[PDB]
Amino acid sequence: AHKPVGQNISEVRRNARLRRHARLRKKVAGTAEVPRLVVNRSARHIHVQLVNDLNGTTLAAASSIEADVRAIDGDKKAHSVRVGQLIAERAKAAGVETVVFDRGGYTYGGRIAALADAAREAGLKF
Amino acid sequence: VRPKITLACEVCKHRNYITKKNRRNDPDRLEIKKFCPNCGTHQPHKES
Amino acid sequence: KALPRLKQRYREEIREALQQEFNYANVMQIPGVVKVVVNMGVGDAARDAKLINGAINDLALITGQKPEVRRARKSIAQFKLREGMPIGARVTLRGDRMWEFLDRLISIALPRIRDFRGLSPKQFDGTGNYTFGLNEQSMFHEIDVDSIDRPRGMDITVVTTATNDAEGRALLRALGFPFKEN
Amino acid sequence: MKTGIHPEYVDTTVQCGCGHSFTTRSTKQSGTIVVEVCSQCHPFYTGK
Amino acid sequence: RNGRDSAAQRLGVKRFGGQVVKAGEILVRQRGTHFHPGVNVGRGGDDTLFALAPGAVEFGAKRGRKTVNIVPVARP
RNA sequence: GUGUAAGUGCACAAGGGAGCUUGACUGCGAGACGGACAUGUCGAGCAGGGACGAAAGUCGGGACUAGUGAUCCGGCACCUCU
Repeated sequence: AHKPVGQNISEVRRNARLRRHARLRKKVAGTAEVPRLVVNRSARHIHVQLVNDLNGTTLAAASSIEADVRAIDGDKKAHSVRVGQLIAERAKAAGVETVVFDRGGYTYGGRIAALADAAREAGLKF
Repeated sequence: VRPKITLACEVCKHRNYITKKNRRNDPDRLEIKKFCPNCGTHQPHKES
Repeated sequence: KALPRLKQRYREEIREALQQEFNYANVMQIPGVVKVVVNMGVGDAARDAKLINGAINDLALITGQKPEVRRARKSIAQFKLREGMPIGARVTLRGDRMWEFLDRLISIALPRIRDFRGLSPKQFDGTGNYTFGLNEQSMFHEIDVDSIDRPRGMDITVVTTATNDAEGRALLRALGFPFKEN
Repeated sequence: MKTGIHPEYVDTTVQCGCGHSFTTRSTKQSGTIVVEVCSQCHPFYTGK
Repeated sequence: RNGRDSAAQRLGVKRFGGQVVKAGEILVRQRGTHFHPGVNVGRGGDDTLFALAPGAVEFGAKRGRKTVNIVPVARP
């Protein structure tokens, strides 16, 4: 008989993030030659995918889970920068040149801005 | 009232743009920056 | 390397006391306070603005941080209130600031209340949040008696993590709240 | 923290009728605070 | 008192399902957003829906809104 | 609740708040709606020069539909016309 009175802060945060990601998906969509770079950020890791919405696939993906990018002793911003470089030349290997950056409903700053400029300086112009 | 007023350029002073405004909300002479065709750039347009 | 004594007390002995009283299945069902909100609704500020500035100074001196002016969100003719003019100030206290304000209030302000006979423990509402209101502002020594020119009470509310009135009242009593007995 | 929007903080020693020394931050510039009655000496808290 | 009325605005759907259209052709004339723009369909200043690319008009529903789309008919 | 009548819509907000700003632009405009004619309405996109944004991008007034008057005659400013 332990029923919390209201919504947990985790539920509020998840709902707000989903809602304001959907509100930005109104204008942002990915195509075959212009795919959408959607980034998901947690308190411990970051993940990025290259999504072609007209068919619903993922041409390339990168994250902090893999041990290669786990090995860098750098800070979370450094991990994001490495993830950005990894997604950048993985997309290079995928034949994709121009992308659109989907920030996934988070504020454009900190780690997200970090891997955004990391991908930008690696040759992926967007 | 919102009377029709004219905004002239600063350099060549041609009364190009016109619009209405409240003479009591902004009794002072309006200042706005607009595109001037013959000069080809963006300069402020002043009231007359 | 520095903690408010109220926070130390809650973290060390009050948490254990609540745990043994209610036998929570997991260590994060322990009810702890979240924030303390101070309201002073002027109401008469619809006539004169300087009352709002006075309330701003009162809240700034009492809480220690600049309050927020609450606008009138509905226009009512009987109170000759329209949209846009200020009505009341409000301060949200969290963390160390809330702990220190609670300690100061409990140990200083309440005994300074004239003929202070206690606070009724019936003011909780379902989720164990205590809302009580004062009448003046002289109980705090942060604000000087000669400085004031008109009494101004407030509405203190302490929203806690607790789910029931019993747990909230137990937590407040362990915190040192001077409740009556009924 | 907005720098110029809040009052000043200082080590304040709260003095009660019982003579207890209470070093804790507040906004009073006197440094040491003398208070006649508090929870330690109030009849309500002491059961009198 | 009565006797004042406004002229009819001739609103409604101009191109129905299956009709082929050219770029910029007006599809529906509406006051509200009764039909929402879909693929290759824009929205005007007065909520007028117009074709952005040639093809066949195709009426569909998306998330509970009725929408108008343009099917890119196959080149011969 | 949407400035304002009603209707059609808008909670994905077109509703509420904040930052900067003046596109409440210049030359145009494929294709259309409606219509006796004159009126009227929508418009992707191109160029110039800008605003906002990290970017994609949006902006040729306002959620839309009312707030207005043809022709003649005359005033003012500019023109490499006579």
